[PDB]
Amino acid sequence: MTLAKIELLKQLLRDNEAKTVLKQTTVDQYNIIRKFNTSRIEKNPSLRMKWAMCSNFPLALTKGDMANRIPLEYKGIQLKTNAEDIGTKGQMCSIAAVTWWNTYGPIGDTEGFERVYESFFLRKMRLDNATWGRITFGPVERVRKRVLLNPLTKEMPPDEASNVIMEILFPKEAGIPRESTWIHRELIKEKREKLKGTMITPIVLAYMLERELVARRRFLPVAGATSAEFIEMLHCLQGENWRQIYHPGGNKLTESRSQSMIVACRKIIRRSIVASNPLELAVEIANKTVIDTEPLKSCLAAIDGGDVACDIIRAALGLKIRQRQRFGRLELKRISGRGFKNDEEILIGNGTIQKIGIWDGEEEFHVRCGECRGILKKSKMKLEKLLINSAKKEDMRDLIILCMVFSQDTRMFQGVRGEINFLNRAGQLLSPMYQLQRYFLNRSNDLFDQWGYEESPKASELHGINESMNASDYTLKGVVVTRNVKVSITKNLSLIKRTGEVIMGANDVSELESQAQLMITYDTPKMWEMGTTKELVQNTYQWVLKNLVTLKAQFLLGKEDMFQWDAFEAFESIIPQKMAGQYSGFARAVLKQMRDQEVMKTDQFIKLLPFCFSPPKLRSNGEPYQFLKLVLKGGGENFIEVRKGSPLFSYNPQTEVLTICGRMMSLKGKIEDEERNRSMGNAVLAGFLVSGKYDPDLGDFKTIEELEKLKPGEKANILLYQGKPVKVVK
Amino acid sequence: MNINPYFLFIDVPIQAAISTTFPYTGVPPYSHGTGTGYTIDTVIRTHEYSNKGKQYISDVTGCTMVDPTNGPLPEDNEPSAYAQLDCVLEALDRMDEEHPGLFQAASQNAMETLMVTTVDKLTQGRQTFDWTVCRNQPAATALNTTITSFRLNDLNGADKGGLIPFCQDIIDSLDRPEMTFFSVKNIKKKLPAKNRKGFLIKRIPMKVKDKITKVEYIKRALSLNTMTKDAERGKLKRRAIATAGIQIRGFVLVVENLAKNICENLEQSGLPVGGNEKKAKLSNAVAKMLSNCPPGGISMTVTGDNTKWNECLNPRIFLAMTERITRDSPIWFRDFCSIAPVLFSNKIARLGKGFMITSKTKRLKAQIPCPDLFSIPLERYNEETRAKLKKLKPFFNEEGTASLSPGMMMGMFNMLSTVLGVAALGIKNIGNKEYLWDGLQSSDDFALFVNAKDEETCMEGINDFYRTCKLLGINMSKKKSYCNETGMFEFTSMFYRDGFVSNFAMELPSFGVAGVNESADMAIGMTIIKNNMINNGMGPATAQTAIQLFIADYRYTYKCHRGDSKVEGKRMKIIKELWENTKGRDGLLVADGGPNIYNLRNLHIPEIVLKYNLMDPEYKGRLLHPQNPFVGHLSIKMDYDAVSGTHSWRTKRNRSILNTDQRNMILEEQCYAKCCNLFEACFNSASYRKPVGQHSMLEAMAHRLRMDARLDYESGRMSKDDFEKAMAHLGEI
Amino acid sequence: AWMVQRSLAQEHGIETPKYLADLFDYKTKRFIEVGITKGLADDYFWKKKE
Amino acid sequence: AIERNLARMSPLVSVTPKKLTWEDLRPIGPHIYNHELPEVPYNAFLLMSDELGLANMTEGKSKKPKTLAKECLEKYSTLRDQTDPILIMKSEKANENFLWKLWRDCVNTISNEEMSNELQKTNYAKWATGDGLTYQKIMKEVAIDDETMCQEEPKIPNKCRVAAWVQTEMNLLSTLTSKRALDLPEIGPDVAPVEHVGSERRKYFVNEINYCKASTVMMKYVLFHTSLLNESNASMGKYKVIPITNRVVNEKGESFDMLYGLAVKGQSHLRGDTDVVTVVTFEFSSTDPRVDSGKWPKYTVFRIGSLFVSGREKSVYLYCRVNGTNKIQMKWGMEARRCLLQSMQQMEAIVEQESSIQGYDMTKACFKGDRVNSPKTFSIGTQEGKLVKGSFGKALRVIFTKCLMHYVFGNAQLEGFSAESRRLLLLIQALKDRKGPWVFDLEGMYSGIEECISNNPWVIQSAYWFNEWLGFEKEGSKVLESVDE
RNA sequence: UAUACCUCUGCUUC
RNA sequence: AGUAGUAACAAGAG
Repeated sequence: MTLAKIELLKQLLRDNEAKTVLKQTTVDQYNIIRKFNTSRIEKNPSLRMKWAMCSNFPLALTKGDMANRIPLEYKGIQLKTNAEDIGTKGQMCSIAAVTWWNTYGPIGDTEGFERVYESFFLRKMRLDNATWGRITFGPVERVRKRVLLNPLTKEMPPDEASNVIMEILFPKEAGIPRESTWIHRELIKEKREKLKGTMITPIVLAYMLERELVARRRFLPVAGATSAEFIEMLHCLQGENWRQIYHPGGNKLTESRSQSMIVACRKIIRRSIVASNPLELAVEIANKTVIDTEPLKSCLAAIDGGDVACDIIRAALGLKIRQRQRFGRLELKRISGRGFKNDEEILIGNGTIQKIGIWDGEEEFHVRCGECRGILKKSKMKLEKLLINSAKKEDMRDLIILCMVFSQDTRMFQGVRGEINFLNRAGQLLSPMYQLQRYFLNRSNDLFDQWGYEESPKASELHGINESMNASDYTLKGVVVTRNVKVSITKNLSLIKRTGEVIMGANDVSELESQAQLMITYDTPKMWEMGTTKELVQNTYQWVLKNLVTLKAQFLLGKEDMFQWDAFEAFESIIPQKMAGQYSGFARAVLKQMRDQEVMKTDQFIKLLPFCFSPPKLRSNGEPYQFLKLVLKGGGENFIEVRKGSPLFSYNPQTEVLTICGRMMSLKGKIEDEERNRSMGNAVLAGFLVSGKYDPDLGDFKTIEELEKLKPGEKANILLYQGKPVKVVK
Repeated sequence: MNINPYFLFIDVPIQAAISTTFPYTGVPPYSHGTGTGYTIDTVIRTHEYSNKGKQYISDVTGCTMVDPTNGPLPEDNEPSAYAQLDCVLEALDRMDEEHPGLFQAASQNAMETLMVTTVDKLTQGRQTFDWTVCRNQPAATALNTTITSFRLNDLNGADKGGLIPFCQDIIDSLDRPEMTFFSVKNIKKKLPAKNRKGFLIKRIPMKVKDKITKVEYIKRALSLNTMTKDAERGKLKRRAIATAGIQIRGFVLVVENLAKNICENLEQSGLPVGGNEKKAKLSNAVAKMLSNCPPGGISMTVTGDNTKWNECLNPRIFLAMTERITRDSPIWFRDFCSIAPVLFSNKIARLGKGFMITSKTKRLKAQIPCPDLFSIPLERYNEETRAKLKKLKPFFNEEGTASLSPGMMMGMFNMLSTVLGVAALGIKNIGNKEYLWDGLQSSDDFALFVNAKDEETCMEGINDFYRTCKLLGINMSKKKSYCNETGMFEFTSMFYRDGFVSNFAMELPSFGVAGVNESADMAIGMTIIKNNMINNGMGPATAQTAIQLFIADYRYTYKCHRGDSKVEGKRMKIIKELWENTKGRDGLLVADGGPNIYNLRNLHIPEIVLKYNLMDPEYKGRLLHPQNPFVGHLSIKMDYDAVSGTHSWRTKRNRSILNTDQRNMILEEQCYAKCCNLFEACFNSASYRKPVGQHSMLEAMAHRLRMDARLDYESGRMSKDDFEKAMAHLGEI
Repeated sequence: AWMVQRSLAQEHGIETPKYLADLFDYKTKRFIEVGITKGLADDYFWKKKE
Repeated sequence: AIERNLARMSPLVSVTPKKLTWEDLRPIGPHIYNHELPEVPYNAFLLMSDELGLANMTEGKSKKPKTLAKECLEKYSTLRDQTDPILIMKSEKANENFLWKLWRDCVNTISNEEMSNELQKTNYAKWATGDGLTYQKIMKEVAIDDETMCQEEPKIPNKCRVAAWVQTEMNLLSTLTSKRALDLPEIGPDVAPVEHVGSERRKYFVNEINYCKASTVMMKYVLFHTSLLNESNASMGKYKVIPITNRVVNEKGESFDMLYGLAVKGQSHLRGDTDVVTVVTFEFSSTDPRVDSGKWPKYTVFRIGSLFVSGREKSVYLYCRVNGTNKIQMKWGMEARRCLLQSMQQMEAIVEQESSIQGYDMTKACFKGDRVNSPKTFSIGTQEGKLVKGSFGKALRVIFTKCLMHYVFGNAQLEGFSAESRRLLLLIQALKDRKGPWVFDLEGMYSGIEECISNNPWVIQSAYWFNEWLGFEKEGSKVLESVDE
């Protein structure tokens, strides 16, 4: 081919224009003169196409033999014309010409096509091999999060990916060697072998490669599943008001299980905590929870990960409990010692105060980072011993650094320079320790210098190393490189050991409620119970409205019989335990007001009745806690106003329409006659009634702190919702 | 019984059924003829809002300049452009104090970006004002002409590759006393022929050197083109939009990159936040303001919108903004960033085509160019234009352009202005009054939350915000903006009501056939449904309906109905044959009169990939023939997943150029195309990766081909004949 | 230069030098790095060897 | 600096806020009720409710349009043979002779035995098409010297008043028929439950629209524009006759081809997208224009026979009109099926929201009711000054119709009116929810809205409807105003 | 103016 | 005429 290129080059160089262009234009400017054309940007292609398709010869052919294999006409139909195209300088043709070519054109080589477009076919097998489940109608909280749209072969930054693609497709033109080549040599080898014999143009191969190397991460409304092979089917997985169980084919990652597992366990626990005999619920649910296809049993059994909740469940079903931790890249297992977190303020090296949770108590861990293994012995802000093995320098280093940071040593804390409050690329503030990790992983010289050194061990099997990860007589203070490489569970989900000591705290799991990775399923009646705030709220109030007929009747018969009902246990799992009782004691009183006295409000009854499950808590006086709004867990939106309506709960008396989390309900035909001019002051505060209307002489609208301190039989002004003054008495 | 579609709103609230208030099935309004009136309107109003400032004649251009900044404050609600520098600087200082490190970090990022930024970067600016021919051209061509022109004035910054030397050459070219540039003119030449008379006359084009004086060049370099905006929805009357030259692009890029790097880290800026993420920002920003003041705390939301947004904001402020933001940066970068505002501060506005005068008696019409605009009694113009032209005079130039010192053009410094808005949002309080405001900004559109104890205070907070914004040259629309108790609001056609509701109408026009080609438009068509199901709340039934409607539109547009159907047409006649011939009919694409196999679950799968196993070997062979002529030389806004097959074709070029004087550009184009097509054969990666080098484009090919020859010889591919021939050829080169 | 180096290395079938060499011997199939020192050569040699 | 400036700035600079009360919401467009103005005239491209389609039973498969119209006219020869014009009403600046000549030329041209659907470029055709009516371009040098030449004062839309034909169009287009017109193609087989739910939903949602009137009208517009665009580009310089065709299926399942009329394509050398092609419509009807003359000032109506419509005889009129369109509107015509999606989604949202509340597919419940629940009922419209409850399907069809009318009358007035009125809507919602909404310059909103009410039927009707609704809401407010207090 | 009942053009900007 | 609506087309060019 070279001879042809040179010949064409010589033939081209004859043209003085082309010669001057080739001589004057630079390799950079190639990028400019390539995009030079008479063409204009189509501002209305939707139209221009519909127009163009009604013309005789809208399409432009490429100049070549394959074009010449197309005839001018065919059975009367004009396929193409003699007139050339301005751009291609090839013949123009009608769309028919495509239909001809597809029917009677030359049969070309398609060998390799499947391997080239493998990325797409993997979707087709991920659908074809998939298995569908149940569809369920009911509310769905969608959280809008950045997610990976399609599953990749191996995620790289664009710069790193392009070089690999370059190594695969155009090895001679790759230029300066990068480390990437050595890291992905096997991938390169593979793709090179897979894409060898194909006849498809390289520019396509680079595109398909870039598609399966470079990541497409985008913000989407998600609920439950967040793995790529779920995201790619997201449109079918869920709606706002429905759910669809979907099990994609192909292999699934282990870490993807490890991710969901934790959320599942935490979510089981958070529910089972409020109900008496937590273990019973936890076991009942955990028995019948499913992660995509694997049961939680099989997962917890097979995977050696977990965190806190996982162990608690593991001990609830009956199996070993791997007390393993993860500090970024550092993986830990617990050998002995149970430390306790305490929030203190530390003045860090650079000269700034930082609120950090220091871990009190001695602890010993079996440690591993990448390829480097060891044993860690630490105490309150001190590395007592670090017994590691020899491995790759970066692993040894990062192991030692991650151990130094994890140990929260003052020698580490007092080794900071500049600033360590940088955000991530998206613009999110990292946590105090992970910031120090992210920092000292980069700038370690300050740490190593500030650490200090000492004599190495003179035992034959033991050795010491220095800052550059090399053997030395003067080792790092507390660092050593050696050559050698039953439990029960309480009713309240705390794990006890034979000696009576407790190792797992039920109140030691994270409250952070994150989105899972795989399909979290609850093969039981009442799935909702393990749901989000609003889901539970809505389902609860729905369950109330559904049984309002009896619930409103029994409230004139059974005293405290309703307040405790199966359905409300779930609801309570939303409420802050530090307020549940205070709320219940208030709601029960305000309800008992409407019961014992002749002032009912069905819309309120419905609103408060769920809050009365938790055992109540009154003040020292016997009076309950007064409230403007009852807050719930997560999201500043989630609260129930007492006087006014709220993002979760509001009532429209004009149409007698109750709004629950956006959904509409009709109370018409379930409201008493005298609720017309029935002010709300008679069900806003417990032990309060409306006397008259706003009397200026009483003064301002008295706040709760005042209202609670007012003596019985004393008038005061209260504001229900904006523009509704009321005069109330105790 | 009289039906009333509004009565639905008795049952379903307006946000819940907001989709029914958008007539996006209808036609959007297009412009007709000239936009000179609309441009002149903007020129008059822009000065109308600043005429109480400082008038002065620019000694450089000779133009009439108006300066409102640090001028007398307004005593009325008429759009004020009289911003106060100090207040802007304070508003900035607040932002820097609450966001320390960002100001310099963004500048460093933008600087380190700039340093790497090459010249070719400018080619992706779409329509650009070419100063050589004084017309809107493709950015690449407008750039190329500017480089080739610069080369004649001994300015070879582009040859280095980086943007900095080019920009240097740009600010340097202003100093040139006479700017020379190419202009093509034709020549007859007798080419030999077999034509009775043994010859033929073909008009060979040739380039001619043409000169412009310093001032006339500077005036063009400072000029902005104008045109009426078509298809603008939700508005009665039309309006004008502008287009910039090649000079200012490089300088704007950096400023917007800086403003982007800033905005990214702001929490009250809705830019460059994706529409999906804007909700993630907004709902949270609301959630914060909700649970902040429990005790009778009236949180009010204000649905904001600004008037004369572009026509009030002044470059002179943006200059100060750059000067402040670039505090810690070195001098050269400050000088670099300072330029674009300086240009926009002294910009000139072109007035489009002109005005068409006619006689109905004689049935005659004629366009009057902007130069000849005043070469006629003003009484011969209509009543409004007569009023406009009189007002235009003081800002009118001999060559038929309008001086326009103040104001910005539609869509220029979106980021940097959004920053100025956020800066307004950053104050939050004034005089320690019992309220606190926060909000989200997006160019001319903003949403303002205000928390306080009683609404009487909230309104005064809003009033304070208004009166504050006045000092920044930001003018709130009293007519279009409205306030309400927090819970529901509107922002950039996104409707919040205790949670953002869907607005399916907005995206409905996108459902139609896009107009790329048969291959792409399918993928696009399904992907749009797939996405709208996720984001915009489209149920499975409606989605499955859209799946049908799109195929309906697709088959009519591309005239490819079912092979079994009996719809007649040139293509259909062959489609039916293909239907009769093919065995695996379900393997046929819809474009080939095949059956639609798509449903909800496989929207995300390309049709070829779906049907591949169902195709016949000859059909897939023909359909995916590697060297088929229909697909051109490909080179690597939304992207789609599709397979390169015969349906992946490109249309003919617009031929109207053939019978105009721009024929040249066809030869000029193809002349490059040949060199690039060859250079791509020498360097296969050129299509994928941008080649780099300040050396000769020929040299690379020579060396590469020499090595190819040597290695092909020594390896044992080429024979001694071919090698000696190759080296003999190359030797001459 | 890199295209030449990589073409040679790939065509001959050997590892690509991580740095840019100066010459290449066709008979030996070996890249060559030339050094011009002022003082001693031995000093400049083993420094390159690193 | 900020505060020091704010101190010295004039008090006159303010936002002048005011809390919104219902009585402040004065009815929009006070002039649309004024009888001193002319009532808004029908200005669509084709007929909608008044349409009359000549039905021809076929196999149910595509044939050539000329052949179709030929066979249809062959079936209904009595009208086709009528060469005797009985003029009923005449558009002010029309020409009876030319139009009837054009009609006869169309009828005969289509009825003939040859392939071509081209019309001879006669004088009447040249008039109806508007041949050579473009002005001649000249040099600026000349025009500058010519003192008689002037800039034309622009034509501003006339100020029309309310007309009942719109109301009736709305009342009728939303009604059910026994005739399905949609051409919905096939889709892939169902596998996932979601697809089965969707498919099962479509049976309720789609058919409810397909059986209704507006569907046929829409399909007519679409299929017409589809061919008109093709002729406009394929045969630019040729005057061509195009039939107003629409295939239809009755409840028994028999494919009737419907011919509503014949149209004459003008000269279409369309360069710019906005460039106009003049199209002359001849459309069958059963409506006596003398009844509602104010509706048809743009039309010229003949009386060309009679038919046994609903058992009894009905007089067949021919509505003749000179019209015009362009590439944009033809394309947007071709993309008018979407009028479904906008109306179908909006209700499926309600079906889904309901299904959320009761945990199962509430479609059948919403439409027909079921064992547990009653059927969904909406406030559908007024009747002698009182509300009326319409079913889900009606509420759906009303929205579909509205969405169709959005296209059929879509222009800058509609855009501006919708956009600017949407605000006042939102405010009214804020009032309905008692969220104490404040306004800064209401006269601005109003002035912004009311300038968009000139001569667009749907706008002028929507204003009236808006005022009626706004009226009925204020009666509702009286319930809330005295709650608690 | 003539060729020109010819030729080119349908987003190609002056 | 008509389309249309603050200005255009109802062919343009050699």
